[PDB]
Amino acid sequence: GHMQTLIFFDMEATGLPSSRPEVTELCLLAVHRCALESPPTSQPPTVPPPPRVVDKLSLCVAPGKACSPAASEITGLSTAVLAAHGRQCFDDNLANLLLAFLRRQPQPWCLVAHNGDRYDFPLLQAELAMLGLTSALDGAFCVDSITALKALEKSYSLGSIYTRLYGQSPPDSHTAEGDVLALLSICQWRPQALLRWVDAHARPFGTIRPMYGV
Amino acid sequence: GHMQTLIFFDMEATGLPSSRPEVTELCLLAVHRCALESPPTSQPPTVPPPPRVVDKLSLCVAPGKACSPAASEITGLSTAVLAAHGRQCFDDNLANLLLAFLRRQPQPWCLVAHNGDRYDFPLLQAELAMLGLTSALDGAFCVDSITALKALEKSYSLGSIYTRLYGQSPPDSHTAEGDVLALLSICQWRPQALLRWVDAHARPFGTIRPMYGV
Ligand SMILES: O=C(O)c1ccc(CN(Cc2cccc(Cl)c2Cl)C(=O)c2cc(F)cc(F)c2)cn1
Ligand SMILES: O=C(O)c1ccc(CN(Cc2cccc(Cl)c2Cl)C(=O)c2cc(F)cc(F)c2)cn1
Ligand SMILES: [Mg+2]
Ligand SMILES: [Mg+2]
Repeated sequence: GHMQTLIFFDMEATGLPSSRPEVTELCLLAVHRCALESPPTSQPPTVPPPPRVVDKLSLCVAPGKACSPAASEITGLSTAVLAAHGRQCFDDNLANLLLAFLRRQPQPWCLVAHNGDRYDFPLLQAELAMLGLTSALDGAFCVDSITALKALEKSYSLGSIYTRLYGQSPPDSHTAEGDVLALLSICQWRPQALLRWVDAHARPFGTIRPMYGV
Repeated sequence: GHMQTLIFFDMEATGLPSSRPEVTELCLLAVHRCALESPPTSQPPTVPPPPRVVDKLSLCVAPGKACSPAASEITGLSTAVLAAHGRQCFDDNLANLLLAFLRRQPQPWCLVAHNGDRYDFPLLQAELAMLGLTSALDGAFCVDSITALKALEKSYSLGSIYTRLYGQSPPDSHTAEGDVLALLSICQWRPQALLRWVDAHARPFGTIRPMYGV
């Protein structure tokens, strides 16, 4: 069936996959398909505005180890600073919060993340597995927006794509939320085509293996 | 004791208090006291940037009745449009989501809302009461930012204050999240003074009577 909600998704972590990383930040931006299929008329901006009606969750997370120097430089986060801000680890309460947020969205749900198959999807699955919650998102679907945007269309970095589409760099905000918002803008460029591709290629989230095990 | 998290808070509703309104949108922006007491140095913008580390939740809610014409004009929401986007009502799952979000923040917690004593605080209490969750936020504190900003310092509308402080209008975004972000900016103008006032005047949320009953 047709996806009813696209949940644009990006996470920050302590390092790249080969480091056995942990989540430091996540952003979920849930957009109803109607915002892409049937956007309201206006009486012509370079970049489409976000829909008026969206659900957004952006959370920082205390990892169980230090971020690498390279990770801190690109994400703007460090374990020490997260601790100063009283952040809690990836725990049961966080999993419940994520599920409660997702349950506010009409199903089927599709997570959309840029290079999601390499980064966000396996890391989320690994974090859930460490809590013993291996099937918590079996009901979700997912797509990788790099796969989608390649098929619809070079560098396929988010910034490269955005610049090619809108003739300007995206906002200067090196955060999970900034990345989600820029991805949404890209997905609104040709929204009906994007949505058709997602509906045709959405994959069950349960097919995503965890990045790592115990 | 000193408040550890300030949660900037704004809601939209179907109408003004005298209409027996229901929530249509909410935004909670949780900021650790350290972001106000001990902001990092930089090597001088007109408006302070938001802290790198924040938690944000912005949700739309299906009310059980129509929004008034006046409400729709100022909020940009209507019950019909919320329904088209598949929004769910203010229910147990929403209350649990709010509590799970708040539980990620170090206590004591203080909600900060502009004219909160008139709008946001009694309406939140009314919504919780309708679910039979009358004590769910007894552990929280709250302050009304109009009271705070008057004491620290004319029109005390958010826009009027922002313009007086920063010499320019706030961003054009008539949303709960836009209002929270502008309130945060105002609170960052003299952050140590603001935080001292909040610590001295925070009130238990349980002292807030619901806007209305059954
Ligand atoms: O195009 C994208 O959206 C994108 C690009 C890269 C990353 C990887 N990064 C950032 C990062 C880049 C460079 C060097 C370091 Cl050291 C890092 Cl740490 C993570 O934060 C990241 C890592 C993961 F393994 C799982 C994950 F979800 C997130 C995430 N997304
Ligand atoms: O300064 C502020 O932040 C502010 C100012 C006004 C309102 C009231 N409004 C907006 C509104 C303004 C004008 C006319 C209509 Cl008809 C409306 Cl409907 C609500 O949305 C509102 C109503 C409530 F009763 C409880 C609440 F939480 C929210 C909220 N906040
Ligand atoms: Mg990413
Ligand atoms: Mg308000």
